[PDB]
Amino acid sequence: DSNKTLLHNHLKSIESLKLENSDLEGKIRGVEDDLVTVQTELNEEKKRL
Amino acid sequence: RKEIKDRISSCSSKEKTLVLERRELEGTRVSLEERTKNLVSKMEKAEK
Amino acid sequence: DELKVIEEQLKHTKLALAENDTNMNETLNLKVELKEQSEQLKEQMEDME
Amino acid sequence: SKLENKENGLLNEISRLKTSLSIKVENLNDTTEKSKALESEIASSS
Repeated sequence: DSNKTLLHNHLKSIESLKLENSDLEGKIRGVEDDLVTVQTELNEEKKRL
Repeated sequence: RKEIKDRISSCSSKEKTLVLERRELEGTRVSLEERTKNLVSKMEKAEK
Repeated sequence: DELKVIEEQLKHTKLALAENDTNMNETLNLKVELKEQSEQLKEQMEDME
Repeated sequence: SKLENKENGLLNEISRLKTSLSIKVENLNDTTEKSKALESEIASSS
């Protein structure tokens, strides 16, 4: 019973954790991409000049 | 001047070599950060 | 597992130190190449003269 | 000079994303262990 109870709780927590992680990852990725793009553009311009 | 142009080409190749070295260093730093996070998690689990 | 992870972390730190040394050597080579390019510009000015 | 700062920020973001991916892999391993423990707990309940 105790184990089951713990398991149940753990299960819920696990799910939540996963979701959170995913969200964070997504956000980070997006940000990174944007930054990279901007940088590239700037560099290109400079080079051209 | 032709020899200087050859040296400039060698310098341009060394620039790409340095860029590859910097990329490898960044990858190694990311791997070290991931390993440190995993080691902190394992240390917390071992303490518990 | 923690001893294995500590050995892996020590190996990764040694690899990072080797990569930093290689980056410093590449920076020294780039400085030598900049000096060679300055000498090449001086030689080109001498050739124009 | 802003290009170097942007590259450093992108590298820091990539390192944070790698740390988050390692944390997510650890969470997935923990979820698999929890599913195995739930199967074992169902067997123990029977």
